[PDB]
Amino acid sequence: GHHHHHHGSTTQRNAQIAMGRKKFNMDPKKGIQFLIENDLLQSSPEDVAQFLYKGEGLNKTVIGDYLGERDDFNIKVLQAFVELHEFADLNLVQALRQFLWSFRLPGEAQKIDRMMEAFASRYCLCNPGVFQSTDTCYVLSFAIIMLNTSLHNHNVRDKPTAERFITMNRGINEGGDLPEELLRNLYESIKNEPFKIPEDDGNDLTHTFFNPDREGWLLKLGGRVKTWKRRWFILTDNCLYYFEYTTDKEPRGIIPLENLSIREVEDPRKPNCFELYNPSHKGQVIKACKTEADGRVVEGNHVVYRISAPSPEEKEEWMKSIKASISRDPFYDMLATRKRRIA
Ligand SMILES: O=P(O)(O)O[C@H]1[C@H](O)[C@@H](OP(=O)(O)O)[C@H](OP(=O)(O)O)[C@@H](OP(=O)(O)O)[C@H]1O
Repeated sequence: GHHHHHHGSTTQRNAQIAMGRKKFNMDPKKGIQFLIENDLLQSSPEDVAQFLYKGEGLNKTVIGDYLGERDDFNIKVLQAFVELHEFADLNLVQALRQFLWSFRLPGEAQKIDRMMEAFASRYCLCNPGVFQSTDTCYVLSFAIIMLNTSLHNHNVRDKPTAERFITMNRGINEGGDLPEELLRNLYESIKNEPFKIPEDDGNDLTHTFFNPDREGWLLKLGGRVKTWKRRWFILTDNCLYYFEYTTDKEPRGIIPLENLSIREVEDPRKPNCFELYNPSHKGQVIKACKTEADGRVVEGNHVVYRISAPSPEEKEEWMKSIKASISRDPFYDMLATRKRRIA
C-alpha cells in the first residue's frame, strides 16, 4: 500500500569524493582542482578554506604544505582558514591547541612564519588588550612551543621551573612584562598536558623546538698579553659573550662570530683547546670589543681566540655549538629579528 522513495545511485559521487581526497593527499593543488572540476567544491578562497578546515580524510601535513605557500590564492585561503578558528576568550595555549590540531606545521622557515603571523594576528583581533603587539603574541607562541619541547622531550635534561619561564619572558610585551599569573597559567597548562598533535610521528616541530644557546666556564688566552683567564661564556644569536662572573650584567668582552670559523688546536700547556679565527683573512685581527681595568671599552687585539675546555667532551660540545651558530638557522634568525623589533 505505502509508496516508497526513488533513491538515486550514489556510487559515482562517492567514488569522485574518494578520488578527490586521494589526489589531494598526493598533491593538494591537484586534489582541489579535481574537486572543483567535478562540482564537489567551489573555487573561492573561503570555500577551499572550509574544505581544509573540515579536512575530512585529508592529510594534515599536506594541509600545512598548501596553506604555507606564497601564492596569491593560498594567502587568501590561509586568512579564511584562520578566520574559521574561534580564539575569543581563550588564553594563548588554548588557542594554539586549537590551531595546531587543524594542520601540521611545514618544515620551511618562511612557511611557518606566514602561518604563525596569520595565527598571531587573529588571536590579537579576537582578544584585544592581552598583548601589546602582534610580534609579542608571535614570540610568546614560540616561547610556549619551546617550553612544550623542553618539558616533554626526554632529550632536554634541565626542565624549566614556572619561575624560569616567567623570567625568560621579561620585556616581551613591547618592552614591558606580561602579567606573572598569565605566564604561570600558560606554563602550568603545558606542563599538565603537552600539545596533542594529529597524525603524530614523534618528530613534530612542537616536540623538537630546541634552544641552541649555551653557557659555561672556560679558560681563554689573552690578545697582546698571553695570559689564561677563567671566564663565563654565553653563546646567543651568533655572538660569544664572556664575563668575569656569572652574576655580571656587563660583559668582559663580546665576539661576533660572523665571518669566523673554529678549529681544534694543540697547546703545549692547556688541554682540549680550540681557536676562533677568520678563514677569509688570515692573520687579520678579529673584530670584537672588550673592557679594560679602568672601565674603558676598546677593540680586541686577537688574531685568534684560543680557548681551553676542561674535558674533550666539552671541547667537542662547544665546537659543535659554535659551528651550528655560524652556519645559522633561518627561522631562529627571523625570531631574533622580531625580538629586536619588540625592543
Ligand atoms: O689581565 P692580564 O693578565 O694583564 O691579561 C689580559 C687578559 O688576558 C685579558 O682577558 P680578559 O679580558 O678576559 O680579562 C685580555 O683581553 P681579551 O678579553 O681581549 O682577551 C688582555 O688582552 P690584551 O688587551 O689584548 O693584552 C690581557 O692583557
